[PDB]
Amino acid sequence: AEHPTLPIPALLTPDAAGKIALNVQTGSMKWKAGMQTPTWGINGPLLGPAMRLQRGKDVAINVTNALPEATTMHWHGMEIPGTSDGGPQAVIEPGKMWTAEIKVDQPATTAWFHPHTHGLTGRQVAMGLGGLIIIDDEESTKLPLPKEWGVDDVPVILQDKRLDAKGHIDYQLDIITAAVGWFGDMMLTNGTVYPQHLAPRGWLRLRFLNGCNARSLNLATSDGRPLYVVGSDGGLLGEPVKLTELPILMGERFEVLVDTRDGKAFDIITLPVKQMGMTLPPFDRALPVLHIQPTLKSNEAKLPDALVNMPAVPAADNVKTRWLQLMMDPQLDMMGMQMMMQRYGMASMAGMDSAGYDFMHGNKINGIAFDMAKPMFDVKRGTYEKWTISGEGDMMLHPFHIHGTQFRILSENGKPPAAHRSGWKDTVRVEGWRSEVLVKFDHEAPKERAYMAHCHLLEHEDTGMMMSFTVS
Ligand SMILES: [Cu+2]
Ligand SMILES: [Cu+2]
Repeated sequence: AEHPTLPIPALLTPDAAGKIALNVQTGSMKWKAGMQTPTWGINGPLLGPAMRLQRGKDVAINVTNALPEATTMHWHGMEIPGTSDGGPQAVIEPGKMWTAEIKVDQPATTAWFHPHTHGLTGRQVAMGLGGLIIIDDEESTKLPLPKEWGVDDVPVILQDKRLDAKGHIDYQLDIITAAVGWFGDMMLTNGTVYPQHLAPRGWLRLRFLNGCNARSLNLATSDGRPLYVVGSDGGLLGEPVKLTELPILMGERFEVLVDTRDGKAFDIITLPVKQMGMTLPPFDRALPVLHIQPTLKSNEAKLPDALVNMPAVPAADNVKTRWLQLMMDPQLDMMGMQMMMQRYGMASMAGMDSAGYDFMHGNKINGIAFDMAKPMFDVKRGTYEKWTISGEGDMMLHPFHIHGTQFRILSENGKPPAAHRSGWKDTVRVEGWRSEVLVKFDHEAPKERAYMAHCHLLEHEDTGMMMSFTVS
């Protein structure tokens, strides 16, 4: 067999009482011969279950902390009130249980969940915490898309990790990772190195998630067969997008369709990206992350000409704007790259080049390294706003994530959004230039449980590149 079977997260629907029980517990995985790596998982030794929720239905998620240290649980992509998201203002202490009441009110999507612990988000995600949120609505159900979970509707969580000599997860929040992020030399696909999936002939639906702390990926097929993007971060697109290459940022989700009709086996590969620290082996060349082997069986699934009603971007005439300036300390930034170059070689650079030595507060937004006690502003609920997030005077990649909403990108790093990226998204690329998004917060977030907006390169977020804001 050699290629191990791609693990499928257990589907988890709400019980009769309308509740979902999540147990954040310790475990272990086997990735290197000899030693077993100590890991953390939700309802298991690594990653988590796929919570399937129906639009309109209420649910109370009961997160119990079976870990030696405190953790939190962000429902990434959920249009919910701040009083239900749980971040640094809703800490789940060891041995205790935290409840999150959610009333699903958003299109059918592949959303996800992960810890959002103050200054430890990168560490806890690297440790193996994470999981999926499958939202179903009426409009999507009518479509002839693959629906058989784990057979033709398959989740693909792509994460990179690095192990030490003692077979432990080598996580660091040091001078290097504060600048370029935590990258590894091992490529996990649902926690498995190069898995294999047996799919029926016809159409294969892959719910992709870039669960890397800092690594951006560029998905493609081994034989050059196109990938049909049908869904983005917060819902299906208006119509599918035919692509040969699909770049995916940290915390992004792309639902794609692949033609398995010919029955030929092929690989889902990741192409080397132009990002600092990410060009080292095994990522220096095209890397197969998932082997697809078509079975003799078939499905009646088809690629629809039109998916769902995609509203037009409203012309927000005199809406409030917000300038969010991401900032990095050059003195620390330079030391990080010098240390990266020394430890990993010149290849690390990927062909590239008000202060303090406060590495834990080196990265900021609008001059401030995340102050939980001071939200930047208050937004009126149900109003449109035009937010510009800038990354000038800094060459790093910043996938900007915004809590409690799904937005439409107006400008992505200068140029307009790509075909697939013009739908509903909660993450926007900010790399060396400025981006503009059209946001609207339909749910409140008080000072006590405020929303956040941060860079999804977890190490930048843990070193201060995060801001909070209220909605009322
Ligand atoms: Cu997230
Ligand atoms: Cu960043």
